[PDB]
Amino acid sequence: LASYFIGVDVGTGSARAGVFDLQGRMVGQASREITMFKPKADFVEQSSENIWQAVCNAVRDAVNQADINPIQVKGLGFDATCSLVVLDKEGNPLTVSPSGRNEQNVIVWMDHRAITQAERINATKHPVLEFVGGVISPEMQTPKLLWLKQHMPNTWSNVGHLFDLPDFLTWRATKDETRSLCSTVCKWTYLGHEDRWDPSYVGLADLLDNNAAKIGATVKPMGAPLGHGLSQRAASEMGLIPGTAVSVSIIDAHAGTIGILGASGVENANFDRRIALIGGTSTAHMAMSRSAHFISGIWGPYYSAILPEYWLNEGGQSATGALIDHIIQSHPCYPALLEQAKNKGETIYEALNYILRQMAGEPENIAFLTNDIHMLPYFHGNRSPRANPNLTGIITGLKLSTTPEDMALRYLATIQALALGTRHIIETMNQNGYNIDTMMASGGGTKNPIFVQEHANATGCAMLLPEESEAMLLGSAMMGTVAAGVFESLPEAMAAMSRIGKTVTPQTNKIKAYYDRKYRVFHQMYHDHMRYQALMQ
Repeated sequence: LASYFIGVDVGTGSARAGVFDLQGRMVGQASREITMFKPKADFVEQSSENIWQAVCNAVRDAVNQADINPIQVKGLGFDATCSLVVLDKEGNPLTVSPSGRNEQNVIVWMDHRAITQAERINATKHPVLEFVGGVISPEMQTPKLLWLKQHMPNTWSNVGHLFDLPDFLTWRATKDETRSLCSTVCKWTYLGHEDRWDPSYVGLADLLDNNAAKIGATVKPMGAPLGHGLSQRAASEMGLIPGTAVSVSIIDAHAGTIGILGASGVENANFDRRIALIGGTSTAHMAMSRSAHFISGIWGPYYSAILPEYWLNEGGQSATGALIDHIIQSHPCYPALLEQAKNKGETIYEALNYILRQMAGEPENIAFLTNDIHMLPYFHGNRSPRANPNLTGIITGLKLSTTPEDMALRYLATIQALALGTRHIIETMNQNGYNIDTMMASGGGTKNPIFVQEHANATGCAMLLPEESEAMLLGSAMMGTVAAGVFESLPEAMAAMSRIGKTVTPQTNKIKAYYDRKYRVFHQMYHDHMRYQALMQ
């Protein structure tokens, strides 16, 4: 009878579940919001218990909407943000917060409390650092563990488990404490090529104690089955069958890569020329090679972090969809425009795109609208390729005017700034072993025609959109098929369960030259920022 597979994806704001058939088509889906806590600037927290319930509720819902018998679900995969879950000796939520509330036991990925620690770690120039592009980010795990040790010794003395969020999800579902290569290698300095933690690697030697206690010391590749399927409790909690295969966990951006990067063309995907652009709240820029490439300001090279025998170079932008939405929803004209959008059966993006079109006189003139309006998009710092979490945003060409036209121009400027940041990342990869001329893109941005076309225009790269845009849900379900033994490797699941839905190419030379000039201003703004800093010193 028909088999189905479930992908679960816990993002920044919400946990999603998706039910997929063997073709990779989505037959059921659901979402559940998750609580966020912001004690003070730079602090961002969540709750593991709250996350797990959102997951279980979302899954029961997606199954019920697919209208299938739970006996039909053969596998699950779990993916999550690279956030830090903290549990005590008995395994319950243990506080990580200035609030002191144990409910707040998750340090979200975007949290920047540990900038100072990252600086300290970086000062050591220890060997494991070359695999994070030479500069460790406060957003990664070990700087946050160094932060916990120093500020909250109370919590530190009572810790039993330290889980990357996806490994937490997987543990709660199977009891297996086995950790993934993805999360450990990318965010914990585990050596994928030497298959071991580096003892020499900072003031966290105690984590190495009891061999395999707090941080885990059994590590496997994605697609390998965990424990013996869903525990009876977890199964009960999600409305599924005990023993259902569960894959080793994976980080969200990385799930999205499995979900789209392997799509055949129309002819094997060619990684030398194809980058994964995994969008959402933030964006990951994923490229893989058989050879190691060390690249300043880009994480990796990470051996076997996604695909066996591939080195992953991972860049990113910390605020992409989050920046666009901030710029949109921050504007005084937002509520009124949204109201007319609904009246016309439109999204706010469609309403803004309409304004752009009208202002431009012709669609091909839209990009020029921001000739005198520029943005440096480093609102939450820059991850790649500058690797500096202290950078901030700049907008120019501001006027007293508060109209839907102003709002639309600033929205466009935001889109182009993000596209130019993407160009910077791509150019950096092409300077370090790649020949990227194509982006496989996922995320909600890909439903916005102007987002997509200007990314193609600014970068000079074709934009390929998947048939199924929910790339992270799909990727995690694909892992499920591999743990259930329905496909023998990720590569073949990727091939059978994902395909191209749309190809959008760069437009004219005039438009390209415009972006070349915008790109000069983009780079100049960074140097101007550094000069202001110098002058103030």
